[PDB]
Amino acid sequence: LQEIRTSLYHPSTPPASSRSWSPVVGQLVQERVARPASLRPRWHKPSTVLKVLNPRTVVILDHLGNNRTVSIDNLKPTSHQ
DNA sequence: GCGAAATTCCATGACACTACCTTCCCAGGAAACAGGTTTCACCAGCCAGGCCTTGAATGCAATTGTCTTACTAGGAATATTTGGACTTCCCCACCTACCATTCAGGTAACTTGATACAAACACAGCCC
Repeated sequence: LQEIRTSLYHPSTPPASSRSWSPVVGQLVQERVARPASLRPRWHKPSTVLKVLNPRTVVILDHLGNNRTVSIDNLKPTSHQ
């Protein structure tokens, strides 16, 4: 049974598309506003990546003084650095 | 030909009707409250003696309950006559919804002010 468990199907990683982007420690990033009210900013003010944990999970330093460990499906690259 | 600069490219994401709802956090303070201690004074519990009120027994008087009759008025049916509630249609003024502006009130604070309560000695009213 221990050799049954180690022969299981592993999923496939999709090919990385052309307009991907990678976080850089020091790059300016903007989180998404949590529950965006009507006629309000979708995004907060810029923030600087403290630490990168994997290429999908990044610790940013929010305007509140917050070490809010967000995903990279949250963030956007800060335009025109 | 390299580099700098001017330009075209293309992958992508967000717009689609939106707020509540739940549970935990935070928070400051405060709300008293629930908890508890402390002490003094008072109100409640105790018991009995005297008297007054209630209960009962009663006799009787008129009050009340029943019976009977002549009758008055109530009700119903009528025609009609009359008095109106609501449906109808339309327009205007009034209430509202809104923002900006400002004023007033509530909280809050520091002070002030004034009255009520607590105490003491005496007075008056009513009762035994």
